[PDB]
Amino acid sequence: PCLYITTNVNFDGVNTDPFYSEVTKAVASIVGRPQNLVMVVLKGSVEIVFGGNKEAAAYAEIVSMGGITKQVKRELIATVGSILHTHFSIHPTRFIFKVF
Amino acid sequence: PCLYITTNVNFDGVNTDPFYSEVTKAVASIVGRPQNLVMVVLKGSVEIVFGGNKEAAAYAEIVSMGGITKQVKRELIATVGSILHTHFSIHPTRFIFKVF
Amino acid sequence: PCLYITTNVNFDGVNTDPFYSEVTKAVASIVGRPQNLVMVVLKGSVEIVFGGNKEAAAYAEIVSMGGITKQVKRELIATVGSILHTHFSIHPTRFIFKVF
Repeated sequence: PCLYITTNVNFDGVNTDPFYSEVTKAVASIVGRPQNLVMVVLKGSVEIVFGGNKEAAAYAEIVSMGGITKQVKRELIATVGSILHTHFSIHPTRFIFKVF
Repeated sequence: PCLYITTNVNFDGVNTDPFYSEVTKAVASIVGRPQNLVMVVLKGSVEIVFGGNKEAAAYAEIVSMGGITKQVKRELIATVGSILHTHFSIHPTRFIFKVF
Repeated sequence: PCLYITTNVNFDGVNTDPFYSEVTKAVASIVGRPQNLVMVVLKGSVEIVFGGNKEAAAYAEIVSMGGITKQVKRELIATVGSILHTHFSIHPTRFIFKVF
């Protein structure tokens, strides 16, 4: 599974490894795959507009080589949204997550 | 709905707010959603090759949380392509738009 | 067809035209379209984590305006993965390729 994240947050001088560690373990647990086979692509400093302003926001897509369930989708959106919120102060209300 | 745009145009020192204002109102009107719930992700300065050259070009994807129609797809491609053309001189012949 | 490539490889001071030339001809031959109608979007210097490390890696998506076959998908993954390997030393084991 590949989690591709695009956000307007600037990661200059930010240690993103605490995030990668938590997200990769969390996604791996949710989808039921080994943590080493979760690819994370994190692209910051991309201009975003949402809600009529440029507050911290993110768009993410996850591509899983296999079907999933409604509950797995709910858990992914909730968990990734929380981890993004906890680490980068992207509020879940400004997080759009396509689950492919 | 999230409109994710990737282009080789350089937005250094460019006021993109006139574009965000027109595109968000236009997309909102076409898909029938409030303008504040249209996310726009605009990533410039990405190398693109098309038609054998590197002239101004763009790839875009729109993710709508609901079905649409053939006419809505036509209107989105025509309208977004025009707004990109008008504001950033990306010619619609060099605009590839995936409507998810 | 549009081939959108995201990688952690840094293309500063790299001539990417040898790559564009080979990939566009190879994709065009595989999918059966003129080489001038293959768009390539190559975005480097994007942080990626896979296999628990940040070695050279890439995520790619190809959007074809028409159906394809299992064999065409196999040929695209094998061929693009090889060209990325040959030119940018991205090993195919660290190449995730979504064929839409």
